Amino acid sequence: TLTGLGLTASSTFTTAAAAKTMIGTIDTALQTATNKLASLGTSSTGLDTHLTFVG
Amino acid sequence: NALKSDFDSLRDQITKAASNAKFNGVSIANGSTAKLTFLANSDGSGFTVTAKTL
Repeated sequence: TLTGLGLTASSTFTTAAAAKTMIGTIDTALQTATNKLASLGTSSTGLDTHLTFVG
Repeated sequence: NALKSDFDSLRDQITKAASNAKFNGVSIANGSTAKLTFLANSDGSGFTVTAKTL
């Protein structure tokens, strides 16, 4: 969600300086989202390996 | 007096030319700003162009 990515429902920019700051904010949001999805993918591979072992 | 009148009319045409030097509302030569900053990289670092008032 937006709060899980470090943003808010009201996040925006009203000036060129605020947009220059928002560049780094969105950079952090994309980085944390890709780290979260990477952990979910590793968890899915771990579930698949455990399913093979259980069989 | 004729030479002086021509001189003053050319002086006013300079103001017309300098005031119309705009591209979609922004100008680097009409004196309205001291510099323009264009993007240089994806982090938002700038490529400054110093204004040259005309």
